[PDB]
Amino acid sequence: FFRRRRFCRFTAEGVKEIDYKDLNTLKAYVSETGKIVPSRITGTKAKYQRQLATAIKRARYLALLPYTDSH
Amino acid sequence: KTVVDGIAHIHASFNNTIVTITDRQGNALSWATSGGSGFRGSRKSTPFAAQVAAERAGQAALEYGLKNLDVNVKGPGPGRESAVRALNACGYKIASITDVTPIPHNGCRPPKKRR
Amino acid sequence: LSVEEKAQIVNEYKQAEGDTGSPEVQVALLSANINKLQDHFKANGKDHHSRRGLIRMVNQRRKLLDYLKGKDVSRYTALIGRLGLR
Amino acid sequence: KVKEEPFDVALRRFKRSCEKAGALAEVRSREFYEKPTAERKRKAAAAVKRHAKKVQREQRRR
Amino acid sequence: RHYEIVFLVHPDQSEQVGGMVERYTKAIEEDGGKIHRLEDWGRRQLAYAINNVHKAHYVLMNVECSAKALAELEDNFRYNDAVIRNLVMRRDEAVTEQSEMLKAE
RNA sequence: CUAGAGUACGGUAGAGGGUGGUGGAAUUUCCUGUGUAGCGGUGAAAUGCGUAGAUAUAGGAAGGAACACCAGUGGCGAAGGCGACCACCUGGACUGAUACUGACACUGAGGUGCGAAAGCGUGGGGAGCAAACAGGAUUAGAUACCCUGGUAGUCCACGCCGUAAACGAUGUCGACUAGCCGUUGGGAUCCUUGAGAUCUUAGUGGCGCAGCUAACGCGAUAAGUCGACCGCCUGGGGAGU
Repeated sequence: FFRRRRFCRFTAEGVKEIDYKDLNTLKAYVSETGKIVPSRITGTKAKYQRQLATAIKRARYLALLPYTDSH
Repeated sequence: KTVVDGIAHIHASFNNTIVTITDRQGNALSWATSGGSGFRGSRKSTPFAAQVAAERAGQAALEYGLKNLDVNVKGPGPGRESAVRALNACGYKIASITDVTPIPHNGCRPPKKRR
Repeated sequence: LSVEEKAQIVNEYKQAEGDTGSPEVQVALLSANINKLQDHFKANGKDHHSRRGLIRMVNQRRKLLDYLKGKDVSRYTALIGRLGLR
Repeated sequence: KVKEEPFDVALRRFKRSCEKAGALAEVRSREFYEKPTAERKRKAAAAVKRHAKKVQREQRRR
Repeated sequence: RHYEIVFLVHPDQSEQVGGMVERYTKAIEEDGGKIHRLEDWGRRQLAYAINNVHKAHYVLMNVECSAKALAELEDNFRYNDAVIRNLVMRRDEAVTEQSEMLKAE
């Protein structure tokens, strides 16, 4: 039920407009290499999974998160 | 000439395997290939021949010392992990093992499909 | 079209009603919106998917006029001349 | 990336960490270009093999 | 309206950045745009190399200006060597202060 | 007169368009260091590339196009189509409350538009890929498959052409007819902690009863029961000539 509670990581709270600033949240959703996790592993609702993917791609642009283990 | 804590580069295609011992500066010390060990064909692509060429690079590296190695594995082909087990057989302290793999995000388009 | 630009028109061509349903309200709102877009389509020439929306509003405007002519004539020419159409 | 302690442990921590990350099946699909219709066959046949697997397992779940 | 301009400067210009704040925001006040936050996150290490540096100095700023002051800071960041990246945003809302540097410490 | 249809008001979701800008990984060409005998390719080889210092390996520069992971029977668009991030203009759909107009509707011969890709015209631009072509191999023979090279083209601006297995092989619109399991988005009611509950619309999938069907099979997204208008069929070749 670990994939069930992470659906409530955004829906149980009123944190609907997520930001690209809380890196302590976003590092839970990024794998060890750098690529972004699926949504059948976290089990988050697909409204927020689309909203989660934008905050990664903006934080990646501002060099707050890497791409690969190369750089 | 004396250098220590070198870096081992391993390049593994579908038909050949090239092993090179370098420094942190990226300078050649000893290179050894699967074709130079005398296989040349269907025997060339085997993971056994990636052990013969691996230790032979590990014998001209003791000219300069190099008691510590840092391994970068690169390539899709077989013998990708068999070459690492043929490194400390010569008696080398392997510190860490690291995948380096060229993966284009979109990249140029590859050649066409065989028939 | 903005919100207060809608409210400027409903105040003007009201039929002493306070009501937005009559054809003299509906024809006026469309005609002010066609004239706004004509400089969007002089910069953007190859905007075809938005060209398709403008022809919906033009054909909607010639249907409300014939409903208006199909009822009265006095209300018709007092609206054609006040906007300059046909 | 795998650091180091015997050596056989760090091998199996590396053979598995590469596969659990990926970048080995993706390399194998870079050697012939698929036209986007043939990439719509993977999208078609794999969706059938997942929705039929949710129902054939229910026969085992009887 | 209601922009969220975020831009980072060179690590060697982080001393001079205090005058760089008001030099930009005074021209916004000429337009008629109030500023609702101005945060300075400080000197941090990047995730990768941007023109072969590794430190930066992040400047968070939220501006509510009209279409002319947006045309100002769009051009001034391009005509600088201190600023090395920027990002103009848009939200359709207002701005409260003190987001995360309390929590980032 | 307000049940069709349309307007005004909140509110969400989206690879829906157009105009600029900016990224990171990878490929190639070039420069420079180290270093020295092969690399590359294949059922196996050969053509090719190499000490006139290649592959490898490190540093640097230039340039071109595509946009991993998220990504899904998932979305949007009238259809073709549409996936990097931001600004910029810009179309329509959903959902709720409420007032107004009071049948203002449907379909559409002719006519008007938007039309994948290959191709054509003038100008740009040239990373990879690659018809035509060249060489090697296989082969009684091999123009072919396989291998090493390689040009128009693919890319951009402007204009043209109008066809495709342009496919759901199913014209658009409206009304009734047992169920169950999914899923996108949106309100509800509800004990409240929910991994909640049930109901209702707008989509999109898997089974299924009546019913229809030559059979296969469809089955509230009908090929079921019925209406309104349009297009089209009449043995095979000859011939969409």
